[PDB]
Amino acid sequence: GAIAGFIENGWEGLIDGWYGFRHQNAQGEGTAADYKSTQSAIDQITGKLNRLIEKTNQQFELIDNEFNEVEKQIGNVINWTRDSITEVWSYNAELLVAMENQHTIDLADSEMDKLYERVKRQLRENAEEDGTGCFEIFHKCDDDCMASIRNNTYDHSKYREEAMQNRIQ
Amino acid sequence: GAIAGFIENGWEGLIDGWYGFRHQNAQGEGTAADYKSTQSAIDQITGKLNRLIEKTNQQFELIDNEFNEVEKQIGNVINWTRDSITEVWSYNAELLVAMENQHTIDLADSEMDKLYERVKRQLRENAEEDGTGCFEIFHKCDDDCMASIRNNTYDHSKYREEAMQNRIQ
Amino acid sequence: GAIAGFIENGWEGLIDGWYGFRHQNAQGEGTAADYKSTQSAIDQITGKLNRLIEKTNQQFELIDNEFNEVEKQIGNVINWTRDSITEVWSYNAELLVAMENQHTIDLADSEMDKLYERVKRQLRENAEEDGTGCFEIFHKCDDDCMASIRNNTYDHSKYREEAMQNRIQ
Amino acid sequence: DKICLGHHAVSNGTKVNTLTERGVEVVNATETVERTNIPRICSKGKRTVDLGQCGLLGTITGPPQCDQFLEFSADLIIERREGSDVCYPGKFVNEEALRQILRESGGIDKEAMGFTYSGIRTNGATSACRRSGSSFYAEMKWLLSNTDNAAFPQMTKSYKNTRKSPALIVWGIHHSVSTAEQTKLYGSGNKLVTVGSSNYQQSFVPSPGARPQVNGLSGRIDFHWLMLNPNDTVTFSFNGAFIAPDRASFLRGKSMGIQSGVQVDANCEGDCYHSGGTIISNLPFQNIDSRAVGKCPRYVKQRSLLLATGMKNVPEIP
Amino acid sequence: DKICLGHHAVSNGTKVNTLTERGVEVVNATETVERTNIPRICSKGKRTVDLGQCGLLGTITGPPQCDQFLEFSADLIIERREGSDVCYPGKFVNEEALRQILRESGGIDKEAMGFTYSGIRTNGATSACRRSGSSFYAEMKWLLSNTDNAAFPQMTKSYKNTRKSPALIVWGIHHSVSTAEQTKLYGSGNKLVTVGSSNYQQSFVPSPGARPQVNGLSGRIDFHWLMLNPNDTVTFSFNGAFIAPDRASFLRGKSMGIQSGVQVDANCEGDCYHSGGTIISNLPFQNIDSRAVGKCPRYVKQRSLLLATGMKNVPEIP
Amino acid sequence: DKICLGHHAVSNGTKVNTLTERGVEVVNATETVERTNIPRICSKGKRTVDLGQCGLLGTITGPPQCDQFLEFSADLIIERREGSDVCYPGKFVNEEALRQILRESGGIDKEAMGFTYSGIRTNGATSACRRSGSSFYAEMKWLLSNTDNAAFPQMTKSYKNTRKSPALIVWGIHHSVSTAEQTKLYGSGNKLVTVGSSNYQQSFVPSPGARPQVNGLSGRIDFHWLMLNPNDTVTFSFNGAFIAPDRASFLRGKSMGIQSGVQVDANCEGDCYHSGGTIISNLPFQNIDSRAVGKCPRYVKQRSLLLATGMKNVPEIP
Ligand SMILES: CC(=O)N[C@@H]1[C@@H](O)[C@H](O[C@@H]2O[C@H](CO)[C@H](O)[C@H](O[C@]3(C(=O)O)C[C@H](O)[C@@H](NC(C)=O)[C@H]([C@H](O)[C@H](O)CO)O3)[C@H]2O)[C@@H](COS(=O)(=O)O)O[C@H]1O
Ligand SMILES: CC(=O)N[C@@H]1[C@@H](O)[C@H](O[C@@H]2O[C@H](CO)[C@H](O)[C@H](O[C@]3(C(=O)O)C[C@H](O)[C@@H](NC(C)=O)[C@H]([C@H](O)[C@H](O)CO)O3)[C@H]2O)[C@@H](COS(=O)(=O)O)O[C@H]1O
Ligand SMILES: CC(=O)N[C@@H]1[C@@H](O)[C@H](O[C@@H]2O[C@H](CO)[C@H](O)[C@H](O[C@]3(C(=O)O)C[C@H](O)[C@@H](NC(C)=O)[C@H]([C@H](O)[C@H](O)CO)O3)[C@H]2O)[C@@H](COS(=O)(=O)O)O[C@H]1O
Ligand SMILES: *[C@@H]1O[C@H](CO)[C@@H](O[C@@H]2O[C@H](CO)[C@@H](O[C@@H]3O[C@H](CO)[C@@H](O)[C@H](O)[C@@H]3O)[C@H](O)[C@H]2NC(C)=O)[C@H](O)[C@H]1NC(C)=O
Ligand SMILES: *[C@@H]1O[C@H](CO)[C@@H](O[C@@H]2O[C@H](CO)[C@@H](O[C@@H]3O[C@H](CO)[C@@H](O)[C@H](O)[C@@H]3O)[C@H](O)[C@H]2NC(C)=O)[C@H](O)[C@H]1NC(C)=O
Ligand SMILES: *[C@@H]1O[C@H](CO)[C@@H](O[C@@H]2O[C@H](CO)[C@@H](O[C@@H]3O[C@H](CO)[C@@H](O)[C@H](O)[C@@H]3O)[C@H](O)[C@H]2NC(C)=O)[C@H](O)[C@H]1NC(C)=O
Ligand SMILES: *[C@@H]1O[C@H](CO)[C@@H](O)[C@H](O)[C@H]1NC(C)=O
Ligand SMILES: *[C@@H]1O[C@H](CO)[C@@H](O)[C@H](O)[C@H]1NC(C)=O
Ligand SMILES: *[C@@H]1O[C@H](CO)[C@@H](O)[C@H](O)[C@H]1NC(C)=O
Ligand SMILES: *[C@@H]1O[C@H](CO)[C@@H](O)[C@H](O)[C@H]1NC(C)=O
Ligand SMILES: *[C@@H]1O[C@H](CO)[C@@H](O)[C@H](O)[C@H]1NC(C)=O
Ligand SMILES: *[C@@H]1O[C@H](CO)[C@@H](O)[C@H](O)[C@H]1NC(C)=O
Repeated sequence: GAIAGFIENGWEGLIDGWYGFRHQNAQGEGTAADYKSTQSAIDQITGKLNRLIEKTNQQFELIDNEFNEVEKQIGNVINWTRDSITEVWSYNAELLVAMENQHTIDLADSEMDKLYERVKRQLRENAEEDGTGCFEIFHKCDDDCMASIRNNTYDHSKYREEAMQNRIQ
Repeated sequence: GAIAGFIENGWEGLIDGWYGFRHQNAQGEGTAADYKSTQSAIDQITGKLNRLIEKTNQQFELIDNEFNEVEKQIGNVINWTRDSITEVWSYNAELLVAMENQHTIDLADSEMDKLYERVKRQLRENAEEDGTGCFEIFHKCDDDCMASIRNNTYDHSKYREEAMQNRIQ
Repeated sequence: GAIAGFIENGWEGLIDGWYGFRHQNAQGEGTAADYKSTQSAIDQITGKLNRLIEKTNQQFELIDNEFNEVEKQIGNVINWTRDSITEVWSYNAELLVAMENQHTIDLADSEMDKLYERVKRQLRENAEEDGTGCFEIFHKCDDDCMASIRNNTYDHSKYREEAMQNRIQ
Repeated sequence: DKICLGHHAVSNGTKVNTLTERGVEVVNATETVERTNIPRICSKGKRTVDLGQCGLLGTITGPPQCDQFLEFSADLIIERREGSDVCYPGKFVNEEALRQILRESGGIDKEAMGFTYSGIRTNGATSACRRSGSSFYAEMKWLLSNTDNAAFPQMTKSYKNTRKSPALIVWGIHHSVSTAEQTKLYGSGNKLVTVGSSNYQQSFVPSPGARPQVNGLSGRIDFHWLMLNPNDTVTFSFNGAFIAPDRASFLRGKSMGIQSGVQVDANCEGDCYHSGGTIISNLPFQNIDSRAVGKCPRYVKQRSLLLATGMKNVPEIP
Repeated sequence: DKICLGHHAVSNGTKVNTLTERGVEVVNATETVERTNIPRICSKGKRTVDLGQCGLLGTITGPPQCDQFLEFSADLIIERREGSDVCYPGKFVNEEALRQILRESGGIDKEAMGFTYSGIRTNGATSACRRSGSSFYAEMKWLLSNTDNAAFPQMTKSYKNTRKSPALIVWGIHHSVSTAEQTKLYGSGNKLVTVGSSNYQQSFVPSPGARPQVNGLSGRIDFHWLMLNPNDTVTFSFNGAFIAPDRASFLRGKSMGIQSGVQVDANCEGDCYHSGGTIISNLPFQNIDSRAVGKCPRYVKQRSLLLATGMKNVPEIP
Repeated sequence: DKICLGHHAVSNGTKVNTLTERGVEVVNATETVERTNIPRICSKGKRTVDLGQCGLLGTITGPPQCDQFLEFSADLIIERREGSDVCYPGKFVNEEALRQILRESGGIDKEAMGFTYSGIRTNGATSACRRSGSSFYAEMKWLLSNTDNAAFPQMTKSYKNTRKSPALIVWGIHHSVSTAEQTKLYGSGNKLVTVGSSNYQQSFVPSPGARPQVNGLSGRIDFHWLMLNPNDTVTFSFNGAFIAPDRASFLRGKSMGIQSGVQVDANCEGDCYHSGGTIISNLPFQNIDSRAVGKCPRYVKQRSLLLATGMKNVPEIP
């Protein structure tokens, strides 16, 4: 009945946010989403979308004819030019998407690390990493204490004595 | 009268470098720039600039005429081709700048983390993170001690006894 | 006769992998490659190569003539178009390679950090960073113990008493 | 007591491509390449003319098919495959360039050129231009000799464009089925037509000869055109085989022309067209038609390029 | 006791470029720009014809150089610099467009057009088309008057394309060295040739006059061509100076044409060609020839663009 | 005791764009799109000719406006809007192609072609080419009959290019205002001009007829040109209405031509030009003129694309 965080597995139960908290104490188990990390990721992804929606004001008109085919030579030049340009945009499109997707994935991983590192700095010397993305808290942490961690109102000074004791022996 | 590091705020007083140190001890408060981290960032940014200055040896000549307009058909083909090419370069330019700027920002953030992590490894078990980008030093650190940290001559072995004592109780 | 890890220097002796372990204990010194980190990097680099091998199905045919030169005007239009397109691909090629290389280097650095951070989480409170990419292990770690670290079978609970003792005094 | 940091995940993962991986699953993705076509010409907001059987160049010369469009006005012009520029068999020289001009003209305004004739018939008509009975191009005059085989007098007609926009001028050269027919219409001897401007100079001779029957006719009329600058003048010198203009054309404003084989729709609002319909999309790329015109997403070869809109999908350890 | 994490490194480091650095060393790299050329035309798997001294357009008209290729079939067509379309001095109108058509034709199939003549010589021959003795273009007929200076009767010949593919039709206009020579061959008076189709109309007059001697001859024949649609008909009306076709041409299928000056090789398998040989490469770019044709890597200005296939090289501290 | 790690920041932050954000502030940025134009033609280091009233094609034929430039030499050639290729009204066939050739010629070297005439006037002059008195194109000869209405003898003149560079040859066809004027100058009957080379063959007939008065004249001369290969020969056969060349032209070397309406400056050093001046910039892009020529930064639609030269700006918590 153990719980685990990021590092081999996501949470299919976290359905109200992208990033979140999962605790277990005497009160049982719980899961809640972190707003600030979730919104940062959402704002960045939607930011990409808007950039890719920015339409062009360039209008293009017919340069050949599909009812009455133009002269061969000028027609082959045109086809050659269009096909050359289509190759360029096909290349651009492929690269743009691959590039953005790599970045989307990386910045998402970044937000996860930043959330983990923040919590680590909140807990100071009162906790230890279990290596699955969790923190073993070396003091009693009820639901109110867990909530204090989620909204950054956790004062490590309050539990430090009790925690260092349990850690050292 | 508290001081804070990166993580919600930069320093508008750090005017001799990009990255730096800010301490407070019995001697008071001080701020100094780190050279190696600053130069690495500057060398990388200037490296981008040089790459974007590398001029083309391709010469182009007139293909139409703005005094005596060329024939309609060949003229429309030319306009269509140029406008198609302008769309391509406008796209390239927009993407290049957006991409480079994202990278410039990220590598700058990277240098900040690397500097923070270095200092953390210097201080070993003699300090703790306050969560604002600072380190609480659990021993007496005068100006000479602070300077030793900045030029990487800080020997944690010297203060370890005193520090572990103050940390543990 | 000290050993050091990444952070100022790679290992020219690590010839069976990209990333690896180097230890020293009473049994002496040893070096072994980590598979999972090495393969991840290799799979990603080879993944890039395959993407750049994906051939085009676009066939192009002759549009001018190098035995019997075409008419001047249409010939200059064609040359102008081809040279314009060559500039575009030369640009694309230069940027693609520079971009991929920057990413190749960064993801390789990433794998190194991830390996270091993993080991750090294995050792828990039984070791300290020396700042050269190594861990000072505060208990006796023979070859079997070293091997347990490399295949992630190291149980920090087994050595914790002995380690915390040696660390604290 | 324990607190874990995590991220969401699904079993409903969709594959995308990156620099390194091919088919890496992300939590969510969206398409960037439009493939959804609307098989109509969405014309709402645009003054639209469907030429139907009228060929675009016919609007200038005026075969019976184009009588409604002799002075048409539009923002959106639609050519149809069934369209024909011609009643009496023939074709324009530099036709496509002229089409490209008319497609963005915004329609045409016609103005009389004021040519008067003496010692000559102007009522040249044909069975191929049936309008009630036998007729001819509405904007043109088929000039003959007077009786039959009689000599066609040398003539010189000029027209000045007194307007501020360039004038579109069109004339025809008639190629009879035989030198016998050419003589019957314009008299014996060689025939010459010279057209002079102040930036244009061309010349024309007819070529009588047997040709395959088109519309039952083996004769051909080939049309020629120029743009006349303001206050400039065109002069016509000729002695037969000349199809004279009655009116000149002036471009109204701005428009866009397309070729299509689907119906029109004045409810839909669109701005990117192709022969198969309208592309309405905010997507940057499309895979519908490489020759689409208007304000369009760029055409690409690929039918699908998925953009990750979510993080990498990592299934929960069960 | 100590455990260190590290990465491999070499002294054999190779420099590459990034967004920031220029010449940053990585452990391993590979080239992306192909420069390795195979100076042969790798033709394995492709039915190949090396026209040699036969010019491509000559395959249609048939100078002696092209007698082997009058109905050639190929997947790969190779023009040579020594090739000539002509025996009797002259040139095609719109030659390059015709070349581009034949390069992808897959070869040509010839079919008789069935023209019969009366009151006229058809045995026009020249020393410039030596085939055993004096001769002429194999697919064409040099029509004369009958005796010398005699009048050339007006004639009209037509041909319908009863096939499902368009027919390639070629005719010639003969320009004599003098009006004296033109009269000796076709009789006095002006000469006219009219060519009529159902989407084509052109006319021709000869231009007698002195010209520089080419192949010992000061006369010129210029060839003209059209594509005839299925069930459509071409009609020829003429009275001299006309070089008539005997057979029409039909395109076989699909091919690709190149211009080269290197040998052919039927062992090598290739798909990207240039005048200097074959480019076989999986690399995305090449710096060999900007005009290379077929399925090719994109041409770039740079001779080398190294792609890092390994991490940044960091030498061990000794 | 405490030590903090930080980074600099300003209140003077400038906004840039990234993949994600639009208007994210960085500490410092620089422009990549050049908009700063120098309204002069910076010519330092370049041998420059300002044709002024001389049209570029006029340098070959030689109206009075171009007498200084008949054998000009330049690295940089500047056409002006006021320039005219012509004194006696007319125009070149394939004019633009010829312009593009002369723009990179490096200037022209003239050489006599050595034509001699008998039984004919060569002193054809006009009021439109006033040079002291009535005159004509300096490089050309206006050939007449001899007296008035007299017959123009058939003539044949040839010229071999004995040099190693191709020769630029130009001739004119004269179109009289009437057949009465054509007869008065060259005699009755049809007139023919044939021009033969060893890779070129064309023919010409005049077209007498009324045309609008240009420079007070209703006649037109249209010029034609070819490039003559080394050791090749051009031959002219004609009997009237022919404007003969006196000298041929040879291209000097290499140059670049522009069209401009701003002054010249020999102090500034530039390499990218447009009609409005010079672009001197190390920036990769520019938004000044899409048709700029020379060695230029690429033209883009956007007026500004800011490149971050510093980190993200994060204001200090006060
Ligand atoms: C195939 C068949 O069974 N019969 C066709 C006829 O359709 C057609 O007959 C007529 O032939 C006479 C002379 O051969 C005329 O060409 C006539 O053409 C008209 C016309 O009706 O449109 C007669 C007009 O009155 C003429 N108008 C003027 C101003 O001259 C005019 C003129 O004759 C020619 O069109 C000028 O090219 O048109 C035919 O209806 C005949 C076709 O005539 S043609 O060979 O194309 O010249 O051919 C029969 O075989
Ligand atoms: C430079 C020199 O020393 N001698 C050359 C000769 O090579 C050449 O002599 C012949 O001249 C007569 C009339 O001047 C013929 O043109 C003849 O041309 C033939 C031919 O042999 O190919 C004769 C054929 O029987 C003709 N066939 C028909 C159907 O007419 C034909 C015809 O005469 C012309 O080719 C039509 O253009 O070809 C020459 O071999 C002479 C070259 O003749 S030309 O000036 O090019 O017309 O020039 C001498 O100076
Ligand atoms: C509008 C008006 O009030 N008067 C104009 C006159 O400007 C002009 O008068 C002259 O007309 C005669 C015949 O009508 C000549 O064309 C003459 O043209 C010259 C010339 O001066 O340039 C006379 C030369 O001596 C001729 N040289 C040769 C070699 O023939 C030459 C020749 O006549 C024509 O230029 C060939 O086209 O040029 C005029 O100055 C007259 C314009 O003449 S035209 O209609 O353009 O032919 O028109 C009056 O109405
Ligand atoms: C998976 O990704 C897609 C694509 O981003 C998400 O669908 C998107 O949902 C948003 C809001 O639900 C849509 O925004 C809309 O904007 C229009 C125009 O301003 C407005 O009229 C709508 O009321 C709405 O606010 C967006 O268009 C839509 N995109 C697509 C392609 O449908 C989807 O939510 C993602 N899935 C999950 C589970 O997050
Ligand atoms: C330095 O980088 C180069 C480039 O990646 C490495 O050379 C590459 O080695 C692999 C395997 O040794 C080659 O893969 C091959 O694929 C072909 C086609 O499927 C197959 O027939 C071969 O048997 C082989 O599996 C790859 O082609 C080759 N690339 C080049 C350009 O030679 C090289 O190994 C790297 N150096 C080090 C020390 O890792
Ligand atoms: C904000 O960014 C701009 C752009 O990089 C910085 O201005 C730049 O300053 C450097 C040195 O001050 C200039 O380098 C110069 O190179 C030329 C050519 O080699 C040389 O002749 C000069 O003596 C100088 O060394 C660079 O051109 C200049 N760039 C621009 C666009 O003016 C600026 O310093 C940055 N602001 C801050 C506060 O760092
Ligand atoms: C241009 O491409 C279209 C579509 O592939 C083709 O139908 C047309 O024949 C081409 N034009 C010429 C002149 O071959
Ligand atoms: C090409 O574009 C220019 C600038 O927009 C325009 O003035 C010119 O008319 C165009 N050419 C043709 C043939 O329409
Ligand atoms: C096109 O470029 C080739 C190679 O630079 C050159 O040989 C040729 O002359 C150019 N075409 C024209 C019409 O100038
Ligand atoms: C208009 O044309 C007349 C002659 O037709 C000419 O004299 C005048 O200069 C032209 N321009 C104006 C503005 O009148
Ligand atoms: C074929 O040509 C004849 C006349 O030559 C014409 O009547 C017929 O409509 C054409 N088409 C078919 C399918 O027969
Ligand atoms: C030069 O021309 C003559 C005849 O005009 C010709 O015989 C010769 O082969 C040509 N070439 C050389 C190098 O003399």
